[PDB]
Amino acid sequence: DIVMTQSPKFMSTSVGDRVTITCKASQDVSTAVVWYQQKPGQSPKLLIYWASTRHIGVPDRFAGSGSGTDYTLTISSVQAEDLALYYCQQHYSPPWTFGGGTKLEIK
Amino acid sequence: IRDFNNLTKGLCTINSWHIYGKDNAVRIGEDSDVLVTREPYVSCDPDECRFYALSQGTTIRGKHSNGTIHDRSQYRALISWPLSSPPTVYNSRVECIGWSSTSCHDGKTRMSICISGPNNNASAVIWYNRRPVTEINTWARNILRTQESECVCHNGVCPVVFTDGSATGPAETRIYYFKEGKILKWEPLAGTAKHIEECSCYGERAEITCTCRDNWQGSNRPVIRIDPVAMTHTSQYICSPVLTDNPRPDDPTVGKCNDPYPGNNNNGVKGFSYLDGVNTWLGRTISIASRSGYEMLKVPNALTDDKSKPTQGQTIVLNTDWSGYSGSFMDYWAEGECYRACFYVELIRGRPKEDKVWWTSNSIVSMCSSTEFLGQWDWPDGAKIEYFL
Amino acid sequence: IRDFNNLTKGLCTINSWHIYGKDNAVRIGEDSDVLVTREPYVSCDPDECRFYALSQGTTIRGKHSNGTIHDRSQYRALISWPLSSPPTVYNSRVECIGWSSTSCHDGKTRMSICISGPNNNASAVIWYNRRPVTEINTWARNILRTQESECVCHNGVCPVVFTDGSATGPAETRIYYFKEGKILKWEPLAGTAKHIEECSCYGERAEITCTCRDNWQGSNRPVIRIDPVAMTHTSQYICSPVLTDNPRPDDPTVGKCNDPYPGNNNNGVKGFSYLDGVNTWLGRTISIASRSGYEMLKVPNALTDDKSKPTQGQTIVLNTDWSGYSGSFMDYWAEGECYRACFYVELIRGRPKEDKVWWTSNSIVSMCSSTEFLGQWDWPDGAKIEYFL
Amino acid sequence: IRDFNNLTKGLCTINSWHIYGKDNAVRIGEDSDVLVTREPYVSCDPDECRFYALSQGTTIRGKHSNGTIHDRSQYRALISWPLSSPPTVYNSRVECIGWSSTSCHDGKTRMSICISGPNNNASAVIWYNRRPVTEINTWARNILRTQESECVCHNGVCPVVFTDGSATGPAETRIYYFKEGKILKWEPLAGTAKHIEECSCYGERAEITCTCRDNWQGSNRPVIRIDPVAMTHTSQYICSPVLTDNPRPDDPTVGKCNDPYPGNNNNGVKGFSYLDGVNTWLGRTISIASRSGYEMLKVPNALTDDKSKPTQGQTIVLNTDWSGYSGSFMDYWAEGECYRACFYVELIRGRPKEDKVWWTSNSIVSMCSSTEFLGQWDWPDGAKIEYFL
Ligand SMILES: *[C@@H]1O[C@H](CO)[C@@H](O[C@@H]2O[C@H](CO)[C@@H](O[C@@H]3O[C@H](CO)[C@@H](O)[C@H](O[C@H]4O[C@H](CO)[C@@H](O)[C@H](O)[C@@H]4O[C@H]4O[C@H](CO)[C@@H](O)[C@H](O)[C@@H]4O[C@H]4O[C@H](CO)[C@@H](O)[C@H](O)[C@@H]4O)[C@@H]3O)[C@H](O)[C@H]2NC(C)=O)[C@H](O)[C@H]1NC(C)=O
Ligand SMILES: *[C@@H]1O[C@H](CO)[C@@H](O[C@@H]2O[C@H](CO)[C@@H](O[C@@H]3O[C@H](CO)[C@@H](O)[C@H](O[C@H]4O[C@H](CO)[C@@H](O)[C@H](O)[C@@H]4O[C@H]4O[C@H](CO)[C@@H](O)[C@H](O)[C@@H]4O[C@H]4O[C@H](CO)[C@@H](O)[C@H](O)[C@@H]4O)[C@@H]3O)[C@H](O)[C@H]2NC(C)=O)[C@H](O)[C@H]1NC(C)=O
Ligand SMILES: *[C@@H]1O[C@H](CO)[C@@H](O[C@@H]2O[C@H](CO)[C@@H](O[C@@H]3O[C@H](CO)[C@@H](O)[C@H](O[C@H]4O[C@H](CO)[C@@H](O)[C@H](O)[C@@H]4O[C@H]4O[C@H](CO)[C@@H](O)[C@H](O)[C@@H]4O[C@H]4O[C@H](CO)[C@@H](O)[C@H](O)[C@@H]4O)[C@@H]3O)[C@H](O)[C@H]2NC(C)=O)[C@H](O)[C@H]1NC(C)=O
Ligand SMILES: *[C@@H]1O[C@H](CO)[C@@H](O[C@@H]2O[C@H](CO)[C@@H](O)[C@H](O)[C@H]2NC(C)=O)[C@H](O)[C@H]1NC(C)=O
Ligand SMILES: *[C@@H]1O[C@H](CO)[C@@H](O[C@@H]2O[C@H](CO)[C@@H](O)[C@H](O)[C@H]2NC(C)=O)[C@H](O)[C@H]1NC(C)=O
Ligand SMILES: *[C@@H]1O[C@H](CO)[C@@H](O[C@@H]2O[C@H](CO)[C@@H](O)[C@H](O)[C@H]2NC(C)=O)[C@H](O)[C@H]1NC(C)=O
Ligand SMILES: *[C@@H]1O[C@H](CO)[C@@H](O)[C@H](O)[C@H]1NC(C)=O
Ligand SMILES: *[C@@H]1O[C@H](CO)[C@@H](O)[C@H](O)[C@H]1NC(C)=O
Ligand SMILES: *[C@@H]1O[C@H](CO)[C@@H](O)[C@H](O)[C@H]1NC(C)=O
Ligand SMILES: [Ca+2]
Ligand SMILES: [Ca+2]
Ligand SMILES: [Ca+2]
Repeated sequence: DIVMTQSPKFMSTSVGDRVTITCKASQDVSTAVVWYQQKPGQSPKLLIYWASTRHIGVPDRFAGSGSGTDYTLTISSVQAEDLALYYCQQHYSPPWTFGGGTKLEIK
Repeated sequence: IRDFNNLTKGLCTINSWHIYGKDNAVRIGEDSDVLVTREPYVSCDPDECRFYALSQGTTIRGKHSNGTIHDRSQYRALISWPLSSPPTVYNSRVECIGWSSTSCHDGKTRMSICISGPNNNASAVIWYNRRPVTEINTWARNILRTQESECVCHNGVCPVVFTDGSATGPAETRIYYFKEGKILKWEPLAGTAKHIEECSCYGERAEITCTCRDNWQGSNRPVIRIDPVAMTHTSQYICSPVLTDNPRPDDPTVGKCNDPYPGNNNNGVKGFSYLDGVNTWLGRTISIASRSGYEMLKVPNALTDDKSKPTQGQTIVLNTDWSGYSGSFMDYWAEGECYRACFYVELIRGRPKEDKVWWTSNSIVSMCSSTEFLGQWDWPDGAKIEYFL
Repeated sequence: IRDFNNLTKGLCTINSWHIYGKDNAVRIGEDSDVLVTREPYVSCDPDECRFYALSQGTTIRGKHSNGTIHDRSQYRALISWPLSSPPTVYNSRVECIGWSSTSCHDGKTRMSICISGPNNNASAVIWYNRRPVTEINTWARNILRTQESECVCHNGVCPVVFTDGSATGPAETRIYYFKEGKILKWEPLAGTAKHIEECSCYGERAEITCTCRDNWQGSNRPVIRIDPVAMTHTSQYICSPVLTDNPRPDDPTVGKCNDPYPGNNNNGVKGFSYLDGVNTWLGRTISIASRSGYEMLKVPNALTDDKSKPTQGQTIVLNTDWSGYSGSFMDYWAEGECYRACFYVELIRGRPKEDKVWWTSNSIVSMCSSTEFLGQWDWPDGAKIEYFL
Repeated sequence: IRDFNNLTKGLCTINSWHIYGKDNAVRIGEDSDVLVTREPYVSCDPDECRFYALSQGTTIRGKHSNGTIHDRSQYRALISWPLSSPPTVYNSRVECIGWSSTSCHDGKTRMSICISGPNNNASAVIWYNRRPVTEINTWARNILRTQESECVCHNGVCPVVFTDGSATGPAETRIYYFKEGKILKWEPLAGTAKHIEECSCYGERAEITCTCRDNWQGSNRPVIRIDPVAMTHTSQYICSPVLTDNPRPDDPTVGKCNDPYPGNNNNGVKGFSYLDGVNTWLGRTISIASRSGYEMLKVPNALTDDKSKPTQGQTIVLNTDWSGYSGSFMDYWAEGECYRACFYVELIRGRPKEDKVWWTSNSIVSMCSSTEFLGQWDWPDGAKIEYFL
């Protein structure tokens, strides 16, 4: 099963600033990494897939990157409302495994 | 025929699609001596049409099918067999040895080119009338590649597009003009395209159209139009917002004619199109992220108008079913007023998505074009990955 | 053609080698009804080229493949099948029954000779246009043997070299000249050679060259050049220090033209060479002790100059991979200025070295010559002796 | 040819025998989709020679091979396939449906007759150019039977010998003369013979010779000589003391020309002979009680002189090996001064003698005649009844 690992699990950035959330698969997963966002007490929203393709209508301030086993989501100009849990998923071969979710505190 | 072929006709009115060929190769290969293939295609002789495809040198069931997800090796070989029969050990003809091919027939006999080699020191050998005539050693030294479907010839001359270089960035793509196996000339890729892979080509009214693959930045497909007579070409993109490569960004309102459309870098899937003014039809997978489903869309003027959204469509493979590579072909010797347009859809079964098994084979589906409006059906590969366990 | 063939051309400039044919027979035979063969070769008709080889009368997988290390029996038979397809039960044509063969086509139709018998009372029968015409009973009564690869014909006349006698010492080698199945004459081996086995032969400019095997004392190979027109021949050795037989003593600084080069008595392996002045290329296994690896070396003037060391080379089978028998062949009917030189390399898998299994089959690799400098790749049989357990 | 055949030659000097064809069918059928057959034979077209044999409708290995010792059923069918390839599911041509056959080619195309039916109500249908032309319903109502090997045609006319009646006593044997499928006439058996089964026939110098089987009382074989031109025949026995049927009484000093030779009633085995004056050769199993071994004997004038003992011989199948049915055939279209005489030997493996298995198949061995004295070898079917367990 490919294990996706996220560390740390809590992150704090200021408003208007930037955060980078690292995710890490345990084998080369060929950029087949999806990032979901789960706004406090709501569903996940698919933010990006294939490491950097933004889904329909997430604002270009959410940028992802990666190769191999190391991927990262960057948020720039952090809105007070980006406070949520961010989750990486793997989308290469079954089963679709997730990462622990990183909580983003606003400072 | 006993005479070169000239593309004297134009395409017929494409109003719907009728199934032309079905393989069922993986379903029958669970209990028959079937070959593991991929990169399939279809080409016609004056005489007959056949399924072509790159063998992996093993049967689905044999223990050496394990690890056939790897694209190139010395066990691969361009093979060929009857329309709609599976690619069986006992009925496949080996056309040449290599891991990239293209094959076409010029009216008199056929040209097959198989590329082989280590990635840094590969060579192309051009077979003509089943004997090696010309060979072309690498030029940029990192994986020399070519068409993956039939080429098109006008009066002896067959343009074949080759890329050598990186699939992540600028690569050396050259258009070669052969006639009867010998190289008549070659020029380098010219035009607004930014990267070229696996060009699907068809030919009408003395001109050759190739929808290729932009692997570096493209999600819209780049198009090469080659004058076979004057031995020149140009390259632009498909303007239409109806993006057809895969994976892709979601389709926009307005698109990009002279540049790659942004969103999914370092990826694609070989694909095709029929560009004929109002009678333009495009095909993409149904999924934006994966090779599942395959559908055809009539998008009048998609080459040139950059807000062309589809007016008629047709579901070929269901989105809950797998697809893969597609490419154009026509039976240039069939009787009539015009060219019946046709294509094929590789159906990839196996690793990586269905990794319960260790092989990757594929099945093939073919359809040609009807002037009628025939009703539609979906066409699944059909095997159950659970009976191979 | 519908006319005898005359070797009117000379060899083309041999600058590198391009793969012509690949079998993958053992890999596919782990799950297909494939025949156990050995002593393979390739011959061309006007029409097509085919893989020929001595069947053992069983499939790799069938329980009667056990003990196919034995060379001769009444279950062996010269069989033939499509270029690069495996030698399948359902696509092999039996050419004749025996345990030593040679086969060639004279422009009009083909000659196949299969030798059969107990070692002390064997007979050759010469098939012409698929019917037995002539037969030749033994002359020295201890294993009558012949070529093991295609013969060459000029204007109806085909010299075929036969040895009858001991492989450990003086044996009765005679050159027979057939025309259309009937014996036109035969002479005994004349020249400085000391023992003759398994001559690989090719033909250019009305003359026939045969690199054979010295089983008694030779580690350098003996060469017979036959005038097909005058029906005479001569035999000398390959002067070059680049020893090509196997097992061999390590190569010297200066070698021996008119005598066997000392060091490994009562052994060899069938082998070939292209002797053309500067354009001479030789091939030997890479290992001096065993049949592992196979490589090609350009050694200008190796026939005549006795200090010729190689100037260019090409690795064909890797030294960590098995090889076996090699032999020359050309497509004499292919179009052009000259003869494209080609050869084959038997790939012996099985007993005795890989005795975890009880069969001995082999695979085949073929390459022809390019004027280009194409880059190189190694070409492994490819099967894992562990999936047959 | 595109013209009827006339037997214009005489037999060639028969001095020894050279192997012409080997099947290895049972050995390969232990791991290939091979058919269970029996009653094999060989016939030649102008074009090619082929192995013919009565299929049982199953593969050796398939579970429906069980109980194929029974001779007749509705699953039997005359099938045909390439010289020396096994009778594979994928390469057999069904010639017609039945449990007794005969097949010959008249120069223009071929006649095949398959007999079918329950024993008391059977019918013959005569196929010509692969379409049923004539049919002949039974006449004595207890198992209508025929040749079991190729027939011989002169100028369109092919005599075919049929027996209908009891194999234990007087039966209605009639000689039918067909031309192109239609019956030209038929007469009843006339002469000193006492019972006729399974006539092996060959043809020379405008006359047809048939060595048959006396099932009622004969241990010497009865001979029918048919004038194809005048449409008459006669029947006598082989005078020679060298008894050739099987089982047989031990051979006497003096024999019986115009009567059956006493000793083994209600039995035989189909068999053949080449009757040509000094150049007469006969063949019998080596065992007097069983179908083991098969040998050829030159017995000058064996037809006519009743003390002819053999002067030269040749061991074909070893007495520690199984044999079965034999029959004559020649390639009437082969080039030359004369007819190369040939025969075949069915090799019955299975039940009843080797009842560890429940099938009965057989293998085939063929030999033709050499003017030379070629040395001899024995030719075993070759399979081990123990690998099928
Ligand atoms: C008997 O058979 C006949 C003949 O087949 C049947 O009639 C045919 O039936 C078809 C289905 O009804 C019909 O096709 C449709 O035609 C319309 C035009 O009128 C066309 O727009 C449709 O295509 C869109 O919708 C399909 C799904 O239905 C999508 O898969 C397709 O991609 C098109 O939508 C996507 O792309 C468009 C262009 O950019 C966007 O506008 C749209 O937003 C959408 O985009 C999203 O998804 C994309 C990928 O899925 C993604 O990339 C993108 O980013 C967005 O997120 C469809 O083709 C035929 O025209 C019709 N033909 C005839 C002659 O009638 C008949 O029903 C059958 N009868 C019975 C009884 O069953
Ligand atoms: C892309 O492909 C091209 C084309 O293939 C590549 O270039 C080619 O690459 C080849 C390897 O670099 C090169 O071949 C070599 O050519 C030299 C001449 O310059 C030749 O001497 C070499 O052959 C000797 O060495 C090889 C191993 O490298 C041995 O296997 C061979 O037997 C030769 O050595 C043995 O025999 C010699 C003659 O007697 C002795 O002098 C020597 O001592 C040695 O003998 C010992 O070993 C013997 C058995 O192994 C034993 O019997 C004996 O007793 C001794 O103990 C070699 O062939 C091509 O010329 C070159 N061609 C071109 C056009 O460039 C290119 O690199 C590729 N590019 C990339 C990026 O990979
Ligand atoms: C290389 O190959 C050549 C060519 O093949 C070899 O030479 C050939 O070798 C043969 C064996 O030496 C030889 O055949 C023999 O020829 C004699 C005539 O000279 C012939 O009589 C022999 O046949 C009898 O003996 C064999 C066994 O050897 C029996 O199987 C056969 O049936 C014959 O005997 C039986 O029938 C006879 C006729 O009625 C009776 O006289 C005799 O009593 C016996 O009858 C009993 O057994 C019968 C059944 O087995 C039974 O029914 C009966 O009731 C009795 O009980 C034999 O064919 C070739 O002539 C010879 N050819 C040439 C050109 O040389 C050469 O040796 C090989 N070289 C090497 C180095 O191996
Ligand atoms: C061939 O397939 C087998 C299973 O069919 C593969 O098995 C795995 O091999 C790796 C080592 O490379 C082990 O870590 C796994 O635990 C193996 N699993 C099993 C079920 O044995 C094998 O990798 C494949 N490839 C080769 C080259 O043998
Ligand atoms: C056929 O193969 C088997 C195994 O597949 C061989 O088996 C050996 O036979 C010898 C006797 O000849 C015994 O001493 C060994 O112990 C056997 N080993 C096994 C695993 O059974 C056999 O020799 C081969 N040949 C024949 C002719 O059967
Ligand atoms: C088919 O073969 C089987 C075994 O392969 C035969 O089995 C015997 O059948 C008889 C009844 O007809 C029993 O008395 C025996 O004890 C059976 N033996 C076994 C091992 O089962 C069977 O007769 C054959 N024929 C048919 C028609 O099934
Ligand atoms: C093919 O086309 C060329 C140029 O259009 C023409 O001159 C030639 O005669 C044509 N030949 C055939 C067979 O159509
Ligand atoms: C073949 O060669 C002979 C002698 O060189 C010559 O006389 C003959 O006419 C030639 N025939 C052909 C078909 O080349
Ligand atoms: C065949 O034989 C008949 C009678 O002997 C003869 O009249 C006829 O012309 C011959 N035909 C052929 C093709 O030999
Ligand atoms: Ca792309
Ligand atoms: Ca030696
Ligand atoms: Ca009897």
